Amino acid sequence: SSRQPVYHNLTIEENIINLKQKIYDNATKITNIDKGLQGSITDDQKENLLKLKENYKQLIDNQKEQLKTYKNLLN
Repeated sequence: SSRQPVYHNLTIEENIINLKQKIYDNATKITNIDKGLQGSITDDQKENLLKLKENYKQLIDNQKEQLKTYKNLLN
């Protein structure tokens, strides 16, 4: 009534795919910020597009960390 490896793995796998979709979307977010950086923008604008870009890279950074831990867990 405790050891259920298949169950355990479907739960982890779902966590992994969802994590990968987040990384993909965050990566998308960054490529669009780049585009946004090429346009006609002030300096407050350029300033914040760069802060966001930094937040998304850090976000992606953790998620790849988690991804590692999740893959450890499997089984």
